[PDB]
Order: sequence, then structure tokens, then C-alpha cells
Amino acid sequence: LAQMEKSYLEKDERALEVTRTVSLAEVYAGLTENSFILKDKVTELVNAG
Amino acid sequence: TIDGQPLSLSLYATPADPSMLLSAAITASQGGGDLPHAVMPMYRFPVI
Repeated sequence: LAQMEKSYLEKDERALEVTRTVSLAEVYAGLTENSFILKDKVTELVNAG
Repeated sequence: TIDGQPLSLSLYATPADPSMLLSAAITASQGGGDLPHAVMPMYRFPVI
């Protein structure tokens, strides 16, 4: 346990925390293979489930 | 003598003394340990 704690303290470093915002409208619109707009396909699939 | 027994008595020398037994606690030396390489932690001084 002390060997593992020593290796943890010698290998733990800080970070680089990054948030990334992903909108599914941009992903589904720029997918280049059966790409679609989200707002009309959701009402197509909800009004006909 | 007339029977063949001596007039001047024989020698009875001193035997060997009991010795004193000796031993010794001989000693050795291993040196001190070489001080390792220091590693900077991520925590502040009270935690580490």
C-alpha cells in the first residue's frame, strides 16, 4: 500500500479541465451521411412514433 | 637396595595448568544509506 501510495504521489499531477459544449443539431446537420435537421425530424418521429 | 628398589626417589614434575578460555565479539560496519532523489508532490505542506 505504501509503494502504491508513493507511485500515486509521484504520478499524480494537476489537470487540464475542459468543458466542451456539443449540440446535437450541429452534429446531426454536419454528419454527411443521412444528415438531417433535428427540429423537424423530432416532430416527424413524435407525431408518428 | 638388596631387593632392587631405588634409594633416590623419582621425579614427579608439575603437570600443565588449566588454561583460561578466550573468545571475542568481532565487529563489522555497514555504512549509512545514500539519501534518495526528492520528488515534488502536488499537495501543500500540511497534507504531505
